[PDB]
Amino acid sequence: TPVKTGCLVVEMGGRCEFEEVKGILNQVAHKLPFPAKAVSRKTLERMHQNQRERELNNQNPWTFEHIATANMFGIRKFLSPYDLTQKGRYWGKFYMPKRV
Amino acid sequence: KHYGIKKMEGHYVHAGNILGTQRQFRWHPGAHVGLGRNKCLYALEEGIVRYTKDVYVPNPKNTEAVDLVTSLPKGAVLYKTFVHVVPAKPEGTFKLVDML
Amino acid sequence: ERLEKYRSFERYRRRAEQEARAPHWWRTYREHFRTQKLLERKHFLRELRANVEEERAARLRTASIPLEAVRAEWERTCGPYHKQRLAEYYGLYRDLFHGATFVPWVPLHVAYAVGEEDLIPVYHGNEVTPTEASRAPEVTYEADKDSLWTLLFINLDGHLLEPDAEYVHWLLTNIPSNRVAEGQETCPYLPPFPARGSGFHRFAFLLFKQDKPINFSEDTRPSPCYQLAQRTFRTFDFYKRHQEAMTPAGLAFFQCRWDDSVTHTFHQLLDMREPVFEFVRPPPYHPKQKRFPHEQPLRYLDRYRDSHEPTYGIY
Amino acid sequence: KFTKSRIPDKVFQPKPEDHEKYGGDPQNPHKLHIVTRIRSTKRRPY
Amino acid sequence: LTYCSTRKGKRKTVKSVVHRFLRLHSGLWLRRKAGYKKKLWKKSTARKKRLREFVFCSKTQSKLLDKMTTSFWKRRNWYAGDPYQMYHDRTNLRV
Amino acid sequence: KTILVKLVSQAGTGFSFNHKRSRLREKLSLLHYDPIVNKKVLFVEQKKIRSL
RNA sequence: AACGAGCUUGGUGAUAGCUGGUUACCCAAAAAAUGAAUUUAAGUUCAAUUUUAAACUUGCUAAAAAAACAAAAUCAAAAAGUAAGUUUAGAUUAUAGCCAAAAGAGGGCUCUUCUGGAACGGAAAAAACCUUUAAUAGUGAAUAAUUAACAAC
RNA sequence: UCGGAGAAAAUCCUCCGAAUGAUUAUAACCUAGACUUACAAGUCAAAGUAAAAAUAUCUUUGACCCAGAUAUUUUGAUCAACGGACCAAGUUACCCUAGGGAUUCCUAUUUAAGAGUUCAUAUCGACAAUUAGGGA
Ligand SMILES: [Mg+2]
Ligand SMILES: [Mg+2]
Ligand SMILES: [Mg+2]
Ligand SMILES: [Mg+2]
Ligand SMILES: [Mg+2]
Ligand SMILES: [Mg+2]
Ligand SMILES: [Mg+2]
Ligand SMILES: [Mg+2]
Ligand SMILES: [Mg+2]
Ligand SMILES: [Mg+2]
Ligand SMILES: [Mg+2]
Ligand SMILES: [Mg+2]
Repeated sequence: TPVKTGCLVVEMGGRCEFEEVKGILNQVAHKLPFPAKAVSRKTLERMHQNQRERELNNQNPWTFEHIATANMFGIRKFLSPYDLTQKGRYWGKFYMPKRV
Repeated sequence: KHYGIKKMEGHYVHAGNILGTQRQFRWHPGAHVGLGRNKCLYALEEGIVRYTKDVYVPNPKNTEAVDLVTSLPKGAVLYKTFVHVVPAKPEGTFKLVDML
Repeated sequence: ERLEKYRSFERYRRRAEQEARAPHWWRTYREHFRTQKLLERKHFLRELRANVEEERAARLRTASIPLEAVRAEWERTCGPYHKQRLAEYYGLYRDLFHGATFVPWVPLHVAYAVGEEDLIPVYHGNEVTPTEASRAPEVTYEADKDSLWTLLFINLDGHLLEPDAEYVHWLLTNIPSNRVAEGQETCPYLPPFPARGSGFHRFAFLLFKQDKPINFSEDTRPSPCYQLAQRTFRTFDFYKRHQEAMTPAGLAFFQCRWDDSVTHTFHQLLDMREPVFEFVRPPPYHPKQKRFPHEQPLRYLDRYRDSHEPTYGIY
Repeated sequence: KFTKSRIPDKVFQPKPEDHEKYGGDPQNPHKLHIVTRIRSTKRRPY
Repeated sequence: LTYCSTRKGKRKTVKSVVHRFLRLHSGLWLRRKAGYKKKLWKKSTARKKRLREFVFCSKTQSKLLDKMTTSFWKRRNWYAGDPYQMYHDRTNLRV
Repeated sequence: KTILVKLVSQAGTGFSFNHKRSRLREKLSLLHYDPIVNKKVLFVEQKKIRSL
């Protein structure tokens, strides 16, 4: 079964706190073929919020998207057609969270 | 083989030029355009080629086309693509041959 | 599935043809290429319906109609409009008035008398031989008292030197009411003279309402006049000079070919050699020659030769 | 496949701050360009 | 072919060319269509008509046939009643 | 199988043309155009040419 | 004195689509290793390229709508930046590529498509990555790329 | 060798057929302009003329030479190695010449259901994790 970065492999619910289900889900995640993590509703929300916050408050004038789209530096000679959509976040089958 | 459009829309086409070759009726004969046995499209006049859509009405004699046409919903009619050559010159001119 | 399906071929055809007329986003072939009368009308109908004899003939499919009665009634009701279609179809309004269109309203009638027994009528688009048009035609158009008129007869495409211009045949001016003999003969009557092999020429009769009598001294022509340089005449500019008092109301036109009488006209009175024309089609297209016409028959050489006779050069 | 590229039009729509930075009026635009080559066309598409 | 013959020291014509092709003096070569006499019972009428025609040769084919024949076959022949009298010359040829 | 047969004009001309006939069927006879007579005449089978 | 068939002379300068070699200077241009047929794949002929000369006229980049498709190339009005192009005459060689980066298909290779490269500078040494319009003399100058980077509450 | 279909313009990629017959209203000659194409071969066709008083309808292949059959017109290939030598198989370790070549279970970490009387990690250890190293 293929799986893409960002997918939720398995879901749990009930009258339990995240802390209760933290350990087992993290253990189960560790043994999954790809990197994975255990996230509650709040944590995934916080995860997206931090990503959007990073983009807004970025102090670097230059960004991968602008350079790639405008062909600045003649850069698209060295880039794949898919890179324009990804915007540098995704390389091969790997996801780089720190990349804005 | 090499089936396709020999002459595109907007081209000057002489009397006998072949416009398109087709295994199936991808295009249909229009005005001043004839049909070959192999279903190829050739001009019948010197002019400019045009491709235009128009409603299709079949010969009454053929049963299958009439039945499909009648079975169409009352709301609308089916369409097809037709090929046209717009004659670019007059049939002839009158000139003074002799004075008596 | 909700909509019904055409159960007959005709329903689709009628839908299709109406569909074709409507304009569409996609490119298509067409782009490139009073109350009292109503009440009286109804009353007559009811009487016709009541008539048993009418029913019996209809069910016996032996009934008939009088054409003459319909024609006269058609003239009163919508003959002006149908006549307008023919004038536009024949190009009269574009060649005469530079695109201006006038509905004919006076039921103009013209006929060329053949001997005395019968007279050839001149309807719209009719065919009359030049021999039949040798003498001037009788004109009755039901003017009514007063309301002076001017009758103008011209061949639109008969000019031999200038394409736009046309040749006057006869012009009657200050025509008072019905009587036409009381008109000043500015232009004497000339027989039609369409050149041989020049196709069909369209000749039209133009009737203009005259508010007040105006002397057309400029348009007067010596009688008889046999000069084509003086018969040249433009309707469009002429109507501009008299548009204040001239408004067209009548039409009648016919098509005529060349004829033996035309030979008489060109020689006897016009006193010139008759012009003869022939329809010439353009030379056939042949691609530019190749020094090596690879994969071409022996006929290839004949396509680009001019003379069919041998030549020997130095020999 | 390396192919000719079509730039989105937004790139060539300037911002008010850009005019201040480069000191060019959006009205009364300049007439003639001064263009110099500062890189090589070797290793660039034909 | 033979460029220098033992007896005369001359070029020799390839007679198989002379037996299949006609040279017009202008420089063109004529030929028949291969198979025009073969299995006519299964060929379409239009196909048979195409086969019956006399056809010209290309520039390279003409160049080869020129090499394979000697000058004698390239001369002017004044045959009385020649049926190719008109086709030994080119008319209105701009190129 | 099928055989190729030579149909001969019966108008007295030597004109003939080859047609294909199924060996089980009777000898073929056709109306065909004779160029030497410029008319449509009967062509009657005269000989078998080959077996198709 | 090396016989699956002796030795010598002659035929004989046997033949060899195979290996090897093929002798002064200067200037200019330059393919590509693609498609087709072949007892053809160690070769050849044709196309295609390239080239010399000549003739006379539009070519290259771009290219709206609009069609053709399904709901980035083909076609190419006007323009603009620019100087090539078409045709005739003559002619060989070539017809095994290599590596990098993209898109696919067979499943790291093996193929097909598209782009680039062949430093005397740089990446240590370095055909293929990056900087680099030719060729010069000078004990001048401004620059390009440029293997480096700054453990946990 | 060729044709049909998918991948989709690649493939030792995956399928179906053809070396056809049937059907007949019998389907001429002549001739612009084009397709396809190294060459060869293969397609479509206005106009004109002529027969008749709607085309043939289904939907393919073999050149040249050379032999036939006729009263001019026709016919000859599993030439299938399908651009086709008119007609020729094995074997060589006795060999020769010209060249081109080559010469899955471990082991270490992470995880820990179960084994271990009781007790996960004294000793081991399923399901898995490691850009972790090794062996027609
Ligand atoms: Mg010895
Ligand atoms: Mg030798
Ligand atoms: Mg070889
Ligand atoms: Mg062979
Ligand atoms: Mg242009
Ligand atoms: Mg450094
Ligand atoms: Mg050919
Ligand atoms: Mg015809
Ligand atoms: Mg072979
Ligand atoms: Mg072969
Ligand atoms: Mg082939
Ligand atoms: Mg032994």
